[PDB]
Amino acid sequence: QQQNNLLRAIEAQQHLLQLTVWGIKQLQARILAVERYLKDQ
Amino acid sequence: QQQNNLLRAIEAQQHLLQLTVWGIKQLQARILAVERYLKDQ
Amino acid sequence: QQQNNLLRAIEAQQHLLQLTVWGIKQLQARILAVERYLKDQ
Amino acid sequence: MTWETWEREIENYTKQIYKILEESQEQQDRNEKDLL
Amino acid sequence: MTWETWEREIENYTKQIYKILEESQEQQDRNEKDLL
Amino acid sequence: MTWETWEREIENYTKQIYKILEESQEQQDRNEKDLL
Repeated sequence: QQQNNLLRAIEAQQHLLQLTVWGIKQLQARILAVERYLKDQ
Repeated sequence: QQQNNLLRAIEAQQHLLQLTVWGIKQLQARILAVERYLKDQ
Repeated sequence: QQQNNLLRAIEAQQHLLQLTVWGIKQLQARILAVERYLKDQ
Repeated sequence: MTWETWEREIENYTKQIYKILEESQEQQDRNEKDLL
Repeated sequence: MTWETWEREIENYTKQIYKILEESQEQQDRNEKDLL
Repeated sequence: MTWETWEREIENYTKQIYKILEESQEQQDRNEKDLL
């Protein structure tokens, strides 16, 4: 079946999306830490 | 119908993608501001 | 055919995802450079 | 838009997608059993 | 690749996706009316 | 999770997706030739 396939492709991209979200959150925290470091000076 | 469903799943992921784009742009601006702050010193 | 269409929509979003990955990597490198700059002080 | 809202919206679309995937799959298994 | 181009390419793929979604949906409504 | 692993997992899902796209397309061309 092809519907099931497309469905799995979407599922795989969903996992990719979750990884990009993780990365964005990591970067946000790191930028925030730097901003705070400089403000604290 | 299942085609319509897959189509909506893709639509939803599109909204997710738009959110990750917003986040990336926010971070780019914030990193750039920090880079400029340090260069201006 | 509609299956082929959904398949192309997914392909297009895949290209978008690749672009967001590029952006995230760029930002990670830039944040890391800033972190190192401050640590080196 | 703020980061708190951003996180919540991401979660909302994510948890939706999964529930939608299972839906389409649910019907597909239903239809497969129909046509046997 | 640069950030200006990045933004433009993102916009180009996004605006395409939406137009593609509506296309597939267009045909689907067309076919539904066909088989009534 | 770390950035090295992150990159590798991204690559793993990406290279999978492409291989999956070609799969679905492979069968579709196969089926089109079937029904001619």
